[PDB]
Amino acid sequence: FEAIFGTFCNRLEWVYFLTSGLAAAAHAIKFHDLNKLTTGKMLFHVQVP
Amino acid sequence: RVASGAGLPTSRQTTIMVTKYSEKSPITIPFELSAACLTYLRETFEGTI
Repeated sequence: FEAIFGTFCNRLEWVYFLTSGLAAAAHAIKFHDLNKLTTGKMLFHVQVP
Repeated sequence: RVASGAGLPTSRQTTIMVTKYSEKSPITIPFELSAACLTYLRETFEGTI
């Protein structure tokens, strides 16, 4: 005879964005109406000393 | 796999099945005994020292 010795599939692994250190560069924001948003802006105003 | 940005081709679900095999390596030691050893093993006689 011949013998098969266990057809075990690939052992699984997982990774998330918030569990990585790269999210320290980020500030996580979920926003449901993003498709209705063209663009955003951050206006500033500083007079010089 | 991994998601990617638009204007750029993506990956695909690819099944992978790999198969390995066993080996064969017999070994042998031929030790021998003289017939006088087998004669003196079983057949005592005369009861001497």
